[PDB]
Amino acid sequence: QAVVTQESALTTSPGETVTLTCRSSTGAVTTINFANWVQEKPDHLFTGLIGGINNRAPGVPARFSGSLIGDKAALTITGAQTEDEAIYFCALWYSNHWVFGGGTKLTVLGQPKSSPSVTLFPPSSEELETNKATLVCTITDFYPGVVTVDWKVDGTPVTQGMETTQPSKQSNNKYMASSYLTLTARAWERHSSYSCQVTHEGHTVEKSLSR
Amino acid sequence: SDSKILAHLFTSGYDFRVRPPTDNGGPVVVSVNMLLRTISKIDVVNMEYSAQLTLRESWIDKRLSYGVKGDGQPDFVILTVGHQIWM
Amino acid sequence: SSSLPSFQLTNTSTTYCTSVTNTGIYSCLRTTIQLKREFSFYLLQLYIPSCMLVIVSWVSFWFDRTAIPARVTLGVTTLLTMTAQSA
Amino acid sequence: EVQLQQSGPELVRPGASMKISCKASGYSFTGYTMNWVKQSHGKNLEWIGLINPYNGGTSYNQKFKGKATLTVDKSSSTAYMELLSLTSEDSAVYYCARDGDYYRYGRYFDYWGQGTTLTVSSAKTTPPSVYPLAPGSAAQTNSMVTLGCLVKGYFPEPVTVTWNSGSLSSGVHTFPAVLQSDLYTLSSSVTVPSSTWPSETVTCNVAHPASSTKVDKKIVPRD
Ligand SMILES: *[C@@H]1O[C@H](CO)[C@@H](O)[C@H](O)[C@H]1NC(C)=O
Repeated sequence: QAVVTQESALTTSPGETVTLTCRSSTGAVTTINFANWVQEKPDHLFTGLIGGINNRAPGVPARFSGSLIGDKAALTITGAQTEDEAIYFCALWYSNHWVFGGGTKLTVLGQPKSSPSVTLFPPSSEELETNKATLVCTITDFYPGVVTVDWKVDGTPVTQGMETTQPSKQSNNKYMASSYLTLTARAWERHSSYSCQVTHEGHTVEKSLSR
Repeated sequence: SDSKILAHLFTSGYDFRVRPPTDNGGPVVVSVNMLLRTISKIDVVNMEYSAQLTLRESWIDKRLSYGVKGDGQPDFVILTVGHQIWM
Repeated sequence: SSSLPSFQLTNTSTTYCTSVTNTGIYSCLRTTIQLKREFSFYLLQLYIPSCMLVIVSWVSFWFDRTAIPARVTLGVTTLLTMTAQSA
Repeated sequence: EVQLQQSGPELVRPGASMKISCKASGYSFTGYTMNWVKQSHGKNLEWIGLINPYNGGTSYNQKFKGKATLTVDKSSSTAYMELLSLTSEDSAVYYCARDGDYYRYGRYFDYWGQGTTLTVSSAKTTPPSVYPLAPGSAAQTNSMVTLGCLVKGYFPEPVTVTWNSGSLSSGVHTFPAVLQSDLYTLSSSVTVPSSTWPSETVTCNVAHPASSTKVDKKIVPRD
């Protein structure tokens, strides 16, 4: 009936100012939409930030401030901190119900950025023997935790059979993820080559293998 | 001039019993201003007080729109008796 | 419950009060509120000081007869104060 | 401080119905309205309904009319949400979010609960099938080499994966589990020096408490 759109993910440095937007599909976000901003820490933690008309949740830092820049809602962090790195959801009120957005994955860099260490694993002969063969693509040590993983079979992009986990935080505040490819036994034997493409920031790493 | 306009509004099928149209099916937004003239007869026994005030409400009814800004017609028209609008 | 200055609402009840009249039998509902009065004031404003006043009137008995300024003062003073309480 | 402790996670089969609690503490319970938000994997955060502890009045999302039922016990300071006719779609984590204004609807989220994970699957308990995976031949691994295990087709969660019975606990990567057609599948990888492989044995230990399974698998070098 109506969809709320946010940015996929945004990156900022400690001390600087970042602005998260919240666009409505029905038109301009007016004041009767009661723009709400919710922060999601890892391990399914949630907290309110800015709500309704000019209300603020108890304990919300002064650096957080809401507004209506342009024709959409805005969440501005003036003087970002390391602990401000989380997922930020915006919710809009259509009188009958609330509608959340896709959520923005805000990254505040506490360390220099890191390229992903990607490795590709062929389906084991023990698993290849019966049922379904599975390609595994482990992604490690990338920061920010935003990666786009594409698959290629015989040079052609695979629209079906691929699945990838959500980037989980590592011990050194980096991120890791895994991608799986579901195929039938006879399918794997036929094709010449397989490939796992991982997109981090603006670069692209490629891992491939045959037979 | 004004009487010439008010008639034109209510010649079309208009219903003051019907909520004004919205661009996206949303609610009617009423902007409210308040003017307090007097506060008197504060009662502590009956837990009440008398207050006289001027209420100002404002909303948009596109059904009542009779013009564009760049016309020879007056920005606003005072509503005369005998014509009901949704309130 | 705090809205009432004189009383404190203790209980509310919903009952039926259907009665038979000369014109017929009419169904009836009855909401009932029970009001208790604030006792703490009258206690600390009237009962307590007057009880002490009666006690003070007794200590004139323990005074000697020759102490006219002692017994006469207490007697008249205690009585005059009690009058103010009543008013 | 205030807290919104909800009930623990539950696992039920399609057709049934259960009720999630949300015990409040640290504030006047009757003063703040409670929201209920559904966080699924396939779909975004979906607001369900709100309920006013004072009036008992409720307002539901049209999407969840009849699917959810909000009640409230003022005595124990607890909010309840009953979900009826549970299906595979209703499998998600449910949060209770407090409104921020005192005895009035301010339309803004204050505090949230820890969340309640509700899994509604028509699956029987399945022991994990463990398949190894050996590195590729064409690469330059001057420093170290990466190997791992693949746990496939287990139900329900969780499963614990260790390496060399705990001897190798530094270097492990246990990735999140995915739902591949009613069954769960995850993979754990450990990065060890190329000098220590395959000279020294590296086995994969996988435990599944829900089926009392503890199978091992040694990694074997690939041609
Ligand atoms: C209402 O409460 C009062 C005491 O405050 C009591 O006398 C009365 O019986 C109560 N009514 C009922 C039906 O419980």
